[PDB]
Amino acid sequence: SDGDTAMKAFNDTFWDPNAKMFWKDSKREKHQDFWVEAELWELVMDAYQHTSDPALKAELKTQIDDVYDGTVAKYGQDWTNNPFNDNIMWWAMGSARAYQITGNPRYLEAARDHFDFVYDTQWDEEFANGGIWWLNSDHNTKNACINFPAAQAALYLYDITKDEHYLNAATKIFRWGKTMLTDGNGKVFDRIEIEHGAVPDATHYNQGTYIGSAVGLYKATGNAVYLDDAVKAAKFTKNHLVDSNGVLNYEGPNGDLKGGKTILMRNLAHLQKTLDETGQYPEFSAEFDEWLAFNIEMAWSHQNSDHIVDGNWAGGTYESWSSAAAVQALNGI
Ligand SMILES: *[C@]1(OC[C@H]2O[C@@H](O)[C@@H](O)[C@@H](O)[C@@H]2O)O[C@H](CO[C@H]2O[C@H](CO[C@H]3O[C@H](CO[C@H]4O[C@H](CO)[C@@H](O)[C@H](O)[C@@H]4O)[C@@H](O)[C@H](O)[C@@H]3O)[C@@H](O)[C@H](O)[C@@H]2O)[C@@H](O)[C@H](O)[C@@H]1O
Repeated sequence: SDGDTAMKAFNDTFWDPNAKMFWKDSKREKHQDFWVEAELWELVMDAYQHTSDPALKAELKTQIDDVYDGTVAKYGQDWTNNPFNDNIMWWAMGSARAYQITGNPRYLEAARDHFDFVYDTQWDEEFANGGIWWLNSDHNTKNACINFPAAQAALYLYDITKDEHYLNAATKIFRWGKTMLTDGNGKVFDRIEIEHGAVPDATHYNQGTYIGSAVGLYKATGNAVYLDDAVKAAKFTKNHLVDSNGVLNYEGPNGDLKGGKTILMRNLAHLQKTLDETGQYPEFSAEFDEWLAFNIEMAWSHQNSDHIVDGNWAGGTYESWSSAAAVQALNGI
């Protein structure tokens, strides 16, 4: 019941049923940012997939549609006017998942049209020998936060359509990103800036989307190297993006990063499921499971009386992005 309790509390605190959007914080003065709203959309989907309560499941399934509808009312159906390719791709990825859950073809169309806009027009072979640009306005940097989500979105589209076009895209994007945006041992770099080079700053959400795309490529291709890729990035996270007690770091004050544990936990759950199914990396699997469970318990021990957990997991206004990670964590496998 913990996942159910956490999701219900999150909705009670942050869901606006009038605007069909999440509030940015408990003051209820501003709705959540566009890109983060896609991530909260995926949280609703994860809760939907996790719960065993048929009543809550039906409510969450409806909410999947309402989140899309509330966003389209404010931002339109065509997001290609947004200069941030990642903003577009986070929504394309969400849309692909919403299709999988609802079977509603509008989500497949949203996913495919937006993925195609970004991949077909924003991939470049010249700078850095490959990669998708962060922006469709100015072309100055190629970033983990667009490239690995794009590989994930391609993998969802492959699974849905069976069109090898999308597997080929995922393979190509990931190969480039592994080569140019990692150290080869699981540290994912933030971006490569033209006239500068790589910026080797690691963050939770970029570890996460790298891990998720690697797991998805493992499953689609049968090539064990991808599982090894995922494990190295999980190990790096567990050892190097934690405090002295092994609790995942707080990445504030940056507003985009503060909630990044949400994306990380979503993707660590994918790795956990694949390790459990396959029996591969059994020693690491045991250590990883124990460490995940520890993080989750520590986070939830800081819940307030309304069952909301601030995103500083080691320690009056609660924010929906920062608070989402603890909810995500209870709505995994
Ligand atoms: C996309 O959203 C764009 C914009 O949309 C607006 O509507 C609104 O929602 C805004 O809030 C959105 O920004 O772009 C997001 C931002 O991407 C850029 O910025 C992030 C964060 O950059 C910072 O952090 C990195 C990483 O390292 C730093 O933090 C770590 C961890 O704490 C430290 O260890 C390290 O020392 C360092 O301090 C850093 O490299 C940057 O210089 C900067 O300090 C980057 O991660 C991106 O690559 C972009 O530069 C993005 O988060 C989303 O994808 C969103 O869709």
